[PDB]
Amino acid sequence: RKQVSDGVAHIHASFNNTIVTITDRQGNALGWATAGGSGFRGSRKSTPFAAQVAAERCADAVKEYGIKNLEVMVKGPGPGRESTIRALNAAGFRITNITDVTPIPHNGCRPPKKRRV
RNA sequence: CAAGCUUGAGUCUCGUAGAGGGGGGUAGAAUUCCAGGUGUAGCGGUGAAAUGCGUAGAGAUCUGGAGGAAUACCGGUGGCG
Ligand SMILES: [Mg+2]
Repeated sequence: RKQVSDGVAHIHASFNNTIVTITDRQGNALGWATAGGSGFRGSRKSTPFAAQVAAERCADAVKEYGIKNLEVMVKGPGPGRESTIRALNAAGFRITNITDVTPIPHNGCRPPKKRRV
């Protein structure tokens, strides 16, 4: 319906899940898919493979604009940091730049207590 | 008890290092919140879940603003009291 050809893959990779969002340079959301909503729950949801099909499913709800180049923004420590990026590149995508944007406070907010499991 | 003596103890001069104390300014990261743009069905959480949150449009992304609290890297059997 419209045209971009130049995008950015923001991947949010937490421990429990990994959300993939495709966007233009402006930061406007073009398409998105998550692992948790691609048929993966709990123990399987938090896997690199689930992040992979997330990246794959996302490349199908965006090529309506015919993106052809993009940059990658890796946020968080979970799986699908890396495997998500791979799936994008195999789905027919030229990777321009890779950047980690995981936030690091300069020691500000006190985090939750340690879990005594 | 009286006179002393200069090594103990002080005083003087010029410098050095320091998270030593008290007051006042100020900074950039992040969280949460408020207001919007893009976007759409999930997010969140766990060993597994559910409670919880989201079509009154969340989460994700970009933008502007409010507020509080603490000061990554430096950073170290480093330093000061
Ligand atoms: Mg802020």
